[PDB]
Amino acid sequence: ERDCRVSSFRVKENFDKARFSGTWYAMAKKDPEGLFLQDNIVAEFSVDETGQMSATAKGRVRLLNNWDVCADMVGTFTDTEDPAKFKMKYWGVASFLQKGNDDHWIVDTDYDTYAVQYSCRLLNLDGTCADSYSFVFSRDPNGLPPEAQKIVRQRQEELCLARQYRLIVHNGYCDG
Amino acid sequence: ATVKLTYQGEEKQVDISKIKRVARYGQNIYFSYDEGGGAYDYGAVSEKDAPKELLQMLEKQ
Ligand SMILES: O=C(O)c1ccccc1NC(=O)N1CCC(c2ccccc2C(F)(F)F)CC1
Ligand SMILES: [Zn+2]
Ligand SMILES: [Zn+2]
Ligand SMILES: [Zn+2]
Repeated sequence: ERDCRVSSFRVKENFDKARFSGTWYAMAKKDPEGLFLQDNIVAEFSVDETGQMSATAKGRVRLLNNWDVCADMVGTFTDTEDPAKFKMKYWGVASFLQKGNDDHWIVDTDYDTYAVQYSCRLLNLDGTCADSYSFVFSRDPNGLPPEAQKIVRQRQEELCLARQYRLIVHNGYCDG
Repeated sequence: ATVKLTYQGEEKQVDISKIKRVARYGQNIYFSYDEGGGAYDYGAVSEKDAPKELLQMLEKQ
């Protein structure tokens, strides 16, 4: 928790792409600088015959104070020496035109209840992160059991993001 | 009169006259016919490729 260099962060041991697959609901988020999905954020992870992992991400986007839309993005993950650290190329589909390439770290998960994700986009010279985003994912769209909640809080502190997350809803805006 | 623009991911003939919502978002301009703002009812074009009549509508605010 006191060493805040991105290099010193533990990630998920022996991360298993296949057990991670399926639907993950974002329950809380820590925003990066700039534009970002707002809420109703749902990610679907998949593993193909090759073992290459993929995901879709859907959520609400606020174009104007009076104009909310939904946006879909697809991401393709390139493996690293670390089974939990990926490089994710992503792009919007249909008429969502945002795209990019981010580090994508699975900081921890039990695959059945919760996951903590993390992406440092820009590092300070001293190795701490100057621009990051992070999701708390749950298999349950509405909440986490208290056991999971305790672990998540620990991981947020380890990321030096304690108290920097916002809870985000799932109210059907993009899936009904 | 109309312009070739992508709308809900499909190439459409868009009458810019009838656009009721327009916004700059990142490097792109998003637009919709719909006053009700249906969640997926929108198209988009890059700022650099945007027809001038669309930019005019955007900038008049
Ligand atoms: O990145 C931008 O420039 C941007 C601009 C406007 C609006 C949203 C934006 N970006 C995001 O919201 N996100 C969160 C989702 C993330 C993604 C995409 C596809 C598959 C999985 C994931 C995963 F990382 F969440 F798993 C991509 C970055
Ligand atoms: Zn551990
Ligand atoms: Zn529940
Ligand atoms: Zn739903």
